[PDB]
Amino acid sequence: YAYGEATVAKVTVITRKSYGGAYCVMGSKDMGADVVVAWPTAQIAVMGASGAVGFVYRQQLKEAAKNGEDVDALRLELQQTYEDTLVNPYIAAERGYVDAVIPPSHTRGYVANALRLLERKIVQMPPKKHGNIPL
Amino acid sequence: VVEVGGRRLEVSLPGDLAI
Amino acid sequence: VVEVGGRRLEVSLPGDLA
Amino acid sequence: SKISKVLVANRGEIAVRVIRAAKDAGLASVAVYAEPDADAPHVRLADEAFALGGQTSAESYLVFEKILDAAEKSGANAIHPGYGFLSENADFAQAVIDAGLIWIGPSPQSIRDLGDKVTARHIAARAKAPLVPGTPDPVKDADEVVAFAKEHGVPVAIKAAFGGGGRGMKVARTLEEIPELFESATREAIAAFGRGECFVERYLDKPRHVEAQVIADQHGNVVVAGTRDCSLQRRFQKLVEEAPAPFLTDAQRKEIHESAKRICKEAGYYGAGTVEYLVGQDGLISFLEVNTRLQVEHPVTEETSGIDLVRQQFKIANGEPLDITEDPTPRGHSFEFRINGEDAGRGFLPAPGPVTKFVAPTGPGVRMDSGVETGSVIGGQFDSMLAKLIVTGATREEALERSRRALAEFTVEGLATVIPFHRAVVSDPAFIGDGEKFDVHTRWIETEWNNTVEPFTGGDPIEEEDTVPRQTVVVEVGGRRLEVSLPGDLAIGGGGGAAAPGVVRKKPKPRKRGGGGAKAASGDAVTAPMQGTVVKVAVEEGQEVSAGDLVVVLEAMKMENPVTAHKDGTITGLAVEAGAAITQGTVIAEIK
Amino acid sequence: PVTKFVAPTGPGVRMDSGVETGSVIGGQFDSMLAKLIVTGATREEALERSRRALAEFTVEGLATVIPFHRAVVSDPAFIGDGEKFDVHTRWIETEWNNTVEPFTVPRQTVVVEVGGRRLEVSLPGDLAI
Amino acid sequence: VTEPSAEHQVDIHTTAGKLADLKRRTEETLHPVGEAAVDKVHAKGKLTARERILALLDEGSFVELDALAKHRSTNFGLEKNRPLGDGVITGYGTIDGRDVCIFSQDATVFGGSLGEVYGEKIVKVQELAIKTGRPLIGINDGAGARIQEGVVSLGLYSRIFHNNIKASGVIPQISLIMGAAAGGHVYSPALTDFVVMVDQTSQMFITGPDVIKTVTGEDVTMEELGGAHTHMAKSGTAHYVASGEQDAFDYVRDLLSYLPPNNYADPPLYPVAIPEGSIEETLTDEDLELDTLIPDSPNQPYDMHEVITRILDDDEFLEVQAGYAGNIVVGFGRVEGRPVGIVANQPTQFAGCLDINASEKAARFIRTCDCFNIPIVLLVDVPGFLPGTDQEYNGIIRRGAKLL
Amino acid sequence: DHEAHIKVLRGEPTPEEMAALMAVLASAGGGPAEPVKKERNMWGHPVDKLRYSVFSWQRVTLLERTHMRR
Amino acid sequence: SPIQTDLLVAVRDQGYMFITGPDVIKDVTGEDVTFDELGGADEQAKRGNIHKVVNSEAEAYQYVRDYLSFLPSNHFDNPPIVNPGMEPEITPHDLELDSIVPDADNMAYDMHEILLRIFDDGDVFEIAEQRGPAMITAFARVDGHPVGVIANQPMVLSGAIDNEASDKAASFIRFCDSYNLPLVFVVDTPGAMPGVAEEKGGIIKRGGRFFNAIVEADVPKVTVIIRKAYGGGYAVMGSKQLSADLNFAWPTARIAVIGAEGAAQLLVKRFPDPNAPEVQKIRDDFIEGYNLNMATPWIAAERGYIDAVIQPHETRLLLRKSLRLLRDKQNGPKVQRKHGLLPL
Ligand SMILES: CCC/C=C/C=C/C/C=C/CCCCCCCCCC(=O)SCCNC(=O)CCNC(=O)[C@H](O)C(C)(C)COP(=O)(O)OP(=O)(O)OC[C@H]1O[C@@H](n2cnc3c(N)ncnc32)[C@H](O)[C@@H]1OP(=O)(O)O
Ligand SMILES: CCC(=O)SCCNC(=O)CCNC(=O)[C@H](O)C(C)(C)COP(=O)(O)OP(=O)(O)OC[C@H]1O[C@@H](n2cnc3c(N)ncnc32)[C@H](O)[C@@H]1OP(=O)(O)O
Ligand SMILES: Nc1ncnc2c1ncn2[C@@H]1O[C@H](COP(=O)(O)OP(=O)(O)OP(=O)(O)O)[C@@H](O)[C@H]1O
Ligand SMILES: *C(=O)CCCC[C@@H]1SC[C@@H]2NC(=O)N[C@@H]21
Ligand SMILES: [Mg+2]
Repeated sequence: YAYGEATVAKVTVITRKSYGGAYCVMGSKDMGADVVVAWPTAQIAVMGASGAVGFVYRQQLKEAAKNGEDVDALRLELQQTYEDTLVNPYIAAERGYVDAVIPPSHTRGYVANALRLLERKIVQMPPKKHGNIPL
Repeated sequence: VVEVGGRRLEVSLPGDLAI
Repeated sequence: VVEVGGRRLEVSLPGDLA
Repeated sequence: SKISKVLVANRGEIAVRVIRAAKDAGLASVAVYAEPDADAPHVRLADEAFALGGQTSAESYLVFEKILDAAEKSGANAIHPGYGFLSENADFAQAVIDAGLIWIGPSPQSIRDLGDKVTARHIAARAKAPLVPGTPDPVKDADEVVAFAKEHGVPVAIKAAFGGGGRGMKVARTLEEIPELFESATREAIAAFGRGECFVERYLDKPRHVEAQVIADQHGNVVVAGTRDCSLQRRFQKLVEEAPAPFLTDAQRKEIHESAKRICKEAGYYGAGTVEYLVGQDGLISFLEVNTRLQVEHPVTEETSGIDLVRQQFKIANGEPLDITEDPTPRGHSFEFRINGEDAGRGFLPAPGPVTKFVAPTGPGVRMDSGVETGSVIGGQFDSMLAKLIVTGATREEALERSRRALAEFTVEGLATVIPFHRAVVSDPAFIGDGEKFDVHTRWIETEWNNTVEPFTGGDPIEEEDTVPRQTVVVEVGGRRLEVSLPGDLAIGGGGGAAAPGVVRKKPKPRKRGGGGAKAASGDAVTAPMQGTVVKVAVEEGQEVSAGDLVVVLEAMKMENPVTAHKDGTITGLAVEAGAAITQGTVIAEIK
Repeated sequence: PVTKFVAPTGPGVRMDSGVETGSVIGGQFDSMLAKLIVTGATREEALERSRRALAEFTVEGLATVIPFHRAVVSDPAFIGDGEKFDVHTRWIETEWNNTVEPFTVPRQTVVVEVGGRRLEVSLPGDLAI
Repeated sequence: VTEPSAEHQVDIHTTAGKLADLKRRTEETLHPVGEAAVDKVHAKGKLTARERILALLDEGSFVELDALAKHRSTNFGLEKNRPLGDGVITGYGTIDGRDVCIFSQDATVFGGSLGEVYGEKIVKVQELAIKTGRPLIGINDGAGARIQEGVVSLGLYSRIFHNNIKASGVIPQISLIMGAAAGGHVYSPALTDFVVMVDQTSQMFITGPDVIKTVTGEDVTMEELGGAHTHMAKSGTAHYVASGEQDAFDYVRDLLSYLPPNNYADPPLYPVAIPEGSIEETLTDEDLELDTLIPDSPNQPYDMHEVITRILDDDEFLEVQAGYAGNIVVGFGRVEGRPVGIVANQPTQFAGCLDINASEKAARFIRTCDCFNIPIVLLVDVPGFLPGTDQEYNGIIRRGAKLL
Repeated sequence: DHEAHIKVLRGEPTPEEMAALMAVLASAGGGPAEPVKKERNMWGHPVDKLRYSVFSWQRVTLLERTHMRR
Repeated sequence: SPIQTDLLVAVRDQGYMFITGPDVIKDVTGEDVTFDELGGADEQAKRGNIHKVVNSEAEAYQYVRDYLSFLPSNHFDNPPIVNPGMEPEITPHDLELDSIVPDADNMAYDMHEILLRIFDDGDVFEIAEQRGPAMITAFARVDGHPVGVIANQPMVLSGAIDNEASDKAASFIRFCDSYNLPLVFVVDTPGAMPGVAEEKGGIIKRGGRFFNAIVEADVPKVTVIIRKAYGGGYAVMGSKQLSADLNFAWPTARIAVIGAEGAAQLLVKRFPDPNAPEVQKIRDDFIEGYNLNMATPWIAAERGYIDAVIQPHETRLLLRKSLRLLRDKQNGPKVQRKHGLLPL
């Protein structure tokens, strides 16, 4: 509530992880972050690859167990393929949920630029007496 | 008094007649 | 005015009966 | 061979009537339906069904290939055509026989010979049935027509040799009327039937119409299963029909029972059928024509004579001899009423519409043959007849009294019907009669019935007070049940709340364009006034036309409606071709 | 509840009924619903018509004897062997094969005098007027 | 050529055929993953997502939006299974004659997990509710984000949460929980104004029992973790615990009957005729039963509902969070037809002391009434704050200041 | 004449039973619903309680509309 | 002064409106021109300077009374409510809509046969009938509340949006917004007119103004699509993407960037001339596949660009339900300012 309500300038710098509902809470774009940048090391995903692969590949991981195969080595191979495919900043940049993926040294430049431009934001909420924050 | 077709009648109604 | 099968029948009452 | 699986190549009440016969015979029943009939009660009643596709009859029930393909793919071995459509198309009857299927009907040659009404007259003269003074041959020209009109007098009718369904005839009261009526009836017969051949005969002003129900046999037997009177006719089609024919001498009765059998004998007819007759106020009978099919009004003869006239068709198609040897006597009297979707208050014009309710009469003496149920929908592609009500009583007066009850019990809603007319005539002295004759005749409904039926409006609000909402409640007073309708803006005893927000009420406008001096006709476009089929296009692209000129004819409900130019100009963008389906408001052409 | 009631119609059928679609019934009355009457020229023809009409008769929302009727009109015990049939006043109970599988606010009142008349008036319980 | 009745379809080159095609496509939306799933939900004793909507709304009032929607994902083979509606049912209708916007999440489609189109459907109906100023009801079942869809599902969660924040204090927001709401599915309910749970068939939890076991060793059932009793008595998140789904709908209709449609419309007064004369001239025997209520000893407790039910009309009182922090009673009633919120100390628990949980219970209730202009009546019988180091270390100062 | 009347759609009562029906219905009939002296009093109207951004269009389409609508 | 007003009604052969009379035109510029050719009532109605032409002053008075019967007295107050609550069930007149649209896409029909059935009664009060007659702008009532209806007229120019249809709709939309009437859009159009005469006539700016007025307006916006909704026609006729509130289609609707024939021309122009009938056969196949797939309701329904596909008979009661929901619509967030600028 506090982040979605706030109407000051909001900048997000993502440095490694931003998984699951904590992506939403920590300054997601659709929550109304004004500038979102990510470092090359960022990892934006619905959940960590361990948990994701065990669910997505349920068919293969049951079938291989009934075949008696090396399910552990299969899980490692699938988890590596998932980490290399989806656990990066680029799927969020492709969706435009990150505005730029930046060399970390650029962080102060992008932040200072945003803060200099957004010192007045022409944004508003629906009229209310006050909100009803969960308390 | 109630007039029905002009014929006069008188009607007795309970002390709590409503709705 | 009340109608009985569409036959007109003027009825009159005191101006209040509530 | 014997029938095992029968296909009923027809719709509606007659489709259910034949399927019910097949069930009463243990036969397997196959239905077919056009696109509009995909939800019709006969499709549910049949043991099996096939979709012809196509929206109009001309691309559905009239298509031989589609009907034969249905019979083949279903593996049916017999075809019953019902009535109308193909039931008197002798070329279809032949194609059915040579397709190797049991044609449940008369032989093609008998259908041809009786379909040419002049060949039928030659046969009826051979049979020495009584004929009206009239030409024994097709006439040549109006000069011969005037000669006949002077040698056998006036009034005189000109009749097409192949016309039917009421279209085929026009009458002159005077010698001055002969020329233009001959011209018109000639070119109109050429247009509607191709065969321009016509014949000319003396006209009865107020005939009754009477007919014999004939059963005829491949073993050469013939039985008159009963007789009917059908004099209540709105255009030249029937609406109310009686069995047995009332108010006849036994000389007339026996002469009918004789001459009908002689006509069947000479025609070589077999199967069910009828011979129609006209009976004058002088009491003279004349032969009219022979219907080569199960008539609509078989039920009243079923009720009075006890024969199942369709199962008899199954027996005859099996080639079994008649198991009735002689003409059964009546055991009561019966009336049939056609429940047409026509507004008697509006000139008996038919209208499509939803059947939002259909509560049939039931109980004492009542039979309902309905092709319709609550939630059925009627479009402008097939005849207006929803159902038939048949009522019987031990004497004509008791049958009429039962009919008065049944017609008051009948409620149909959502579309106009003739029921208010039936409710009138079952109470009109002209049709009650003096105990020995009627005053009704085949022009009575259009000239001498008092048309007291107000036009249909459904539930529409028409006047300002109709717009006020109503609550209907049941009240007892002294235990007497009353049904009371209370307006929502009712205010008595000083009450408030009426028109609460400052409502205005006024007479609502009809759902039609302004209609004063023009509707669409202020523009160049010619638009179809109702749903139908463009059966004739009377113009070509680029033709100059004048106001009143015919542009197209729309078939709707098998009524033909002319759509005509509202202005002078050049026919531009003629959008339609003969046989196209068309909807209300569809642009036909621009007169520009 | 008689949640549906499609009566049979057509040739040779009469229906006399005390219920219609949306009626209700309770044990205080006969628990009859209707009488189907079928007729023909002969016993066999009337049985053919009954074997149709009883299948055309559809009733829903309560159990009815219709499946029994549909069975008995099919029974060689009940079909006439020319000049006899086997049924008797014990036949349903002692001879017929009964294989049929089983089926699976108050109103307002006022007491009013009008001249010499006494009149209770009774009305829907929520009359808004 | 002729075609058998069970096979033939009306020609889609005609208006009537296109209309029949609409009837087919509509009928397919009643059972979008086949009737075996509908049967399975009934056998499990639950209503389907559509039956829930039709049981809550006034009969025939429902208009459904985006009925034919399908997801557009191609990851991990989702393109092979595209059930109509994407597993949420959305629209608007009427409750007790007043119009409301509704959504109902369907657990049979991918476990009710949120996808892109599912989220866009919910966002559409949230925006419609905000734009019209009408109550929003959400019925929630779902295994969180649909994991095969990427971060897109987290974007849609962020948008749904942001709409709940915008609507906060603008329109009444009510959440029914009628299944397992997992992960992101829990935060929208928390942002809505009232949470109704079904006492055994519904759960909320962020992290599942298996991850809790992996990270902490705590072996816990999903009912112990997220059950309705847990979220009433312990976490304080639920506002009501219905004995069944019908009881939950009845409670939601009761709630809606007290609230205005929005923060600027007038509240729904019932017509009540005020009797004439003075306050002392108009004492009823039920009022005179209050003069003997208070025990003579200052320390003997009494049930404060004996006051609440006597000062409220018809004794009618809709208690809120009845099972949580029982030392304070809060809820709705009417006084001469006017809705009011009651906030009353309950002597029978902690002698009526205030504590952390009562302070938060009453503070959010008061702020909810104040958003929607409902007057508050306080019944005060408080000996102080609840003494204890547990209250001090858990923050009675910081969280008691909430009720101030 | 264009008033909407009460219709006894079924039955045929005597004038005494008409009088009983009318006296019942007339005394059941609602009183002064929508009262003639519903004064205007905008003191403390909820629209004045709301926070509005200085540029909020609802200052036109809600606040001013609500004050000025008569 | 008259041309600033909201409604001009002229009496035929009596009312005339022109800046410079025939004599001054003649002697300054040499042209010959009669009063009718210069500024007669019918001419100025076709040019869109007059909103109604009537045959008598009494007809003008009655037209004013009818017009004022749909409107509030001012920007702030409510309109009169006329005959609310009529016909709350599905009627035969509703069920007549299931078959009103002709089967073939090349056919045309009078849109009034729909408009007279989807509103409370036949009181569809048309304004500026003669200006840009490919477009209908009318008042109607829904549950007794007045609404402004913008509807295409397939009967005229295939319903293409010409220059004057565009500016007529823009002007009527801004008027309805100023007086708080809900807007109902009834869509059946191939979009903007092609051609050099319409380009030079300004179609780009007039369409831009129509787009501007539709996005500007704050009132409830509800859309029903009948058959064609191609390109800019779909966009401008109250698309959801242009802030329309609720959007419904009949199952006959066809929502696409261009109609099948146009897409077939763009396809076939990549081949040589159709001297080989393989080209004709490819056109015919492509057009059937396109009318089965791209040019249908179903893609816009699957994507949620329209909220439902409805049976035609539902339309009247569904409009009542929708506008009861939308009654209190507040349009935002919008930044208050002097005014929104407009393509001129
Ligand atoms: C205080 C508050 C204040 C408030 C104020 C508020 C105010 C705010 C209001 C707000 C106002 C609202 C603003 C508006 C709303 C949006 C409206 C727009 C939507 C439409 O209204 S939507 C129309 C429908 N939309 C077309 O017709 C296009 C297409 N239809 C046409 O008719 C066009 O006239 C044209 C010219 C484009 C067609 O012609 P062509 O496409 O230009 O050319 P071609 O097909 O011959 O080229 C060959 C084709 O094959 C391919 N290709 C292969 N190789 C090559 C190669 N080497 N070179 C080129 N192409 C190649 C390729 O596909 C190419 O096509 P391409 O390259 O993609 O063009
Ligand atoms: C931020 C939100 C997240 O990160 S979501 C992470 C947690 N979601 C999970 O999938 C695990 C946690 N809960 C579950 O999925 C459980 O299934 C719950 C919801 C508790 C219910 O268990 P149960 O009723 O036994 O269902 P099940 O496991 O048999 O699954 C039934 C069908 O639903 C599917 N499903 C379930 N959850 C998801 C999901 N999150 N994303 C996608 N699909 C999901 C299952 O695959 C299964 O479908 P199918 O039978 O395989 O065709
Ligand atoms: N000679 C006649 N005199 C008087 N009226 C006649 C005469 N011939 C026919 N009519 C009238 O014409 C009506 C229609 O009979 P007609 O045989 O001309 O056509 P139809 O009944 O349509 O024929 P079909 O049964 O062959 O289709 C008859 O009911 C009768 O009213
Ligand atoms: C048409 O819709 C199907 C057959 C109904 C018309 C036919 S015409 C000849 C028969 N006589 C009659 O009155 N109806 C039948
Ligand atoms: Mg005949």
